[PDB]
Amino acid sequence: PRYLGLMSGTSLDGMDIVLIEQGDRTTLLASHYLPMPAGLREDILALCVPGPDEIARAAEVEQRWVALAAQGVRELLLQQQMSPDEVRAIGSHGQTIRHEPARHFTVQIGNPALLAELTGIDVVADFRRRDVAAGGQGAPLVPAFHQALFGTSRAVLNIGGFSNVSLLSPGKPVRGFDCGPGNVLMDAWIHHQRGEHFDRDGAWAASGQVNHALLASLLADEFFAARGPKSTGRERFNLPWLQEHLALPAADIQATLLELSARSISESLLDAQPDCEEVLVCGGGAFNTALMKRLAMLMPEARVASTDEYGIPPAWMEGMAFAWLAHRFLERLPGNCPDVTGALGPRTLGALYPAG
Amino acid sequence: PRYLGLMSGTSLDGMDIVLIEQGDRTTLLASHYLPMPAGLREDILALCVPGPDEIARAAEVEQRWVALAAQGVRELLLQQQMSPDEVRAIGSHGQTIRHEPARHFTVQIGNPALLAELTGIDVVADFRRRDVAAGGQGAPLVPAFHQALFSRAVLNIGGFSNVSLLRGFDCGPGNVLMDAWIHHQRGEHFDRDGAWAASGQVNHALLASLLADEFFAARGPKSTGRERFNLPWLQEHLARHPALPAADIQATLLELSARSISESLLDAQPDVLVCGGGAFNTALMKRLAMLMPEARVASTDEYGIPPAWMEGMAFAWLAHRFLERLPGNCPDVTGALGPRTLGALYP
Ligand SMILES: Nc1ncnc2c1ncn2[C@@H]1O[C@H](COP(=O)(O)OP(=O)(O)O)[C@@H](O)[C@H]1O
Ligand SMILES: Nc1ncnc2c1ncn2[C@@H]1O[C@H](COP(=O)(O)OP(=O)(O)O)[C@@H](O)[C@H]1O
Repeated sequence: PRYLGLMSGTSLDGMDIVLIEQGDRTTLLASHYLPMPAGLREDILALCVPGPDEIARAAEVEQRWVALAAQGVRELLLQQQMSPDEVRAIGSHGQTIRHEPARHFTVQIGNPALLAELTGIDVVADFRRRDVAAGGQGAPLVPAFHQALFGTSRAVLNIGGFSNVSLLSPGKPVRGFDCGPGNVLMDAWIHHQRGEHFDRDGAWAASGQVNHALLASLLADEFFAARGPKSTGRERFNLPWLQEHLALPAADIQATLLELSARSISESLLDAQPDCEEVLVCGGGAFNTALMKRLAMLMPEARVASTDEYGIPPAWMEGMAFAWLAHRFLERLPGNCPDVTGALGPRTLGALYPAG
Repeated sequence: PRYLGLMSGTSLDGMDIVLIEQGDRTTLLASHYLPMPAGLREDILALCVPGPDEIARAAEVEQRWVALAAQGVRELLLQQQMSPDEVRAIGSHGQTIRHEPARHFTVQIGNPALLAELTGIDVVADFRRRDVAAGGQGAPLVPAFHQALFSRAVLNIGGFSNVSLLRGFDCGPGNVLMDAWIHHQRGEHFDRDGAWAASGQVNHALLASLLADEFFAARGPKSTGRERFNLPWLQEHLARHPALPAADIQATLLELSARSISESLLDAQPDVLVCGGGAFNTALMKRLAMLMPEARVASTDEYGIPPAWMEGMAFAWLAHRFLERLPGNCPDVTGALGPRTLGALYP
């Protein structure tokens, strides 16, 4: 059947909507991007830390997030000349505002009932919560999808705000984990500094020089040393965390942050899978040519290429994964990988809000 | 099939678990009550008003609420000699911590994913949200159930009172103020048999001042909660007159619930089945019988259903309705645009 995938990751660049055909295989039929309005992006970031009146605030931000999503869904369907009745379901990741697997909770907003009401399409949402309930990290969730798409020893690497890898070693459980920062700090820094939203092509970082004293200080953070099932978010790597370390030319700090993402990816990758022959890059980090060059030279044993070479545009991989999870829900097939998340075992992920 | 109903209303007395058989009819197979721990009750009440760190706090309270719930489900099933696999699904109402239909939102916590994980039974939850999305109040939800079960008025008296005219709406305070007052005063949780209220005398100046509140004058689809009727609201009214005997304020609160129920009821249907814990307030039951002399005022016990478990039964029933893809709201009770499938499935 046909599924919609609705993604809005921690970078807050915008909302991704994908349409896939699912049968034997997964095929991208169409994609649709709606940029995040500055007001909504800042209100979401404001919910990402503890604060007052969060229940009412989150409910109001939620309404706006869903209105935007449903707008995107309607535009996409009209542009593809298809009615809502041709889509089996929407896989909605929602919007994470708090991810605390050490406190056994993760909070994704995105009023799926209102999404069902606005779209006329069944919604599958709230994927991470069952994995956490079964003792897991609730992240990463893409590995089951990466395996189904690309399961030779391959690593599939997502570089969004944070980086995560899916290690596909034949005759083993799928393994994976969040490597650490992807674009999050490089975004945070060029925003604190130049007001910008990201460092295009990594050209600002390229103009700088790595500071080895800063780099080693950042690498020595406790998260990097941990092995196996691990996840992170805006809770650990953020601007106030960088400044605590900084306490030097701005461009140099930017070069150093790019290196931190390159190094924390290679070392966590090659440690867990030295035989890695192939590294498939997805997410918006795949477009950072500077970062892509550093990854190719820190893992010389493997070919470092974007998923575009293998038939999937790197920007839509995550959205495709969430549409795919709606299908898994509806077929009653497990969505997590217990050895990625550390959950007790395989679980059906999500809940169904029917259009009715 | 067999369904579990999980209810924990606004009074926070405890958690109700019911087992029903559903086919042609709805039959109560078993019930199970777990009192609310004082710690958990107070932390829930603390989430019922704006405050700091609510997302983390609500998530932690939720974990405890669901652990308790699952504990009750397991005890009940063991005691009835049945495995989780004989139950089709759990209908979970969750716990309301904020209901604001005028702001188009209602917030019921109760981590259904964790409830499914702990029980091994499919969970249907988050019933009110779709009705609110379709422009409704998201309350009351019991009228579709009352209609399937039973010119009658079916009257639930929990923290708040609602009636199903066989249309419906929340009449106003049930036990909420009488509970709030005997707790502010005597530390107690409720006024047993309404014996404290019975020992007092109604103050007509206070009563008329309370009845003149804007909510009572409104007609048709309306809902309320701890947001409107609460202790700080009563005290605001008590300040106008000088000191007044506590028992007399209690008698007056009981009268306010009796009057707001009769007048809203008889207005909308001049031509009465009592459920909820208010059915056990004999003092209130006596005043209701004398304020509506046209009708027989009896508890649902006379009609085959224990008044304490009616709401839990309603939510087990709503799980069935979800699974059969049948509407769960009554558009003319809630003011939603039309019939909707209520809830979401956590398998
Ligand atoms: N042309 C580009 N050059 C360098 N970086 C880019 C480019 N395009 C996107 N990015 C980076 O990728 C990020 C967004 O990628 P995305 O996969 O959507 O992450 P997320 O799902 O967490 O929002 C942007 O914030 C930006 O840092
Ligand atoms: N024996 C009793 N005497 C007087 N009031 C009672 C008695 N038993 C229960 N109640 C009232 O019923 C309330 C709880 O009933 P309930 O139907 O569960 O409402 P809710 O949905 O708000 O939890 C108590 O707080 C109390 O006021």
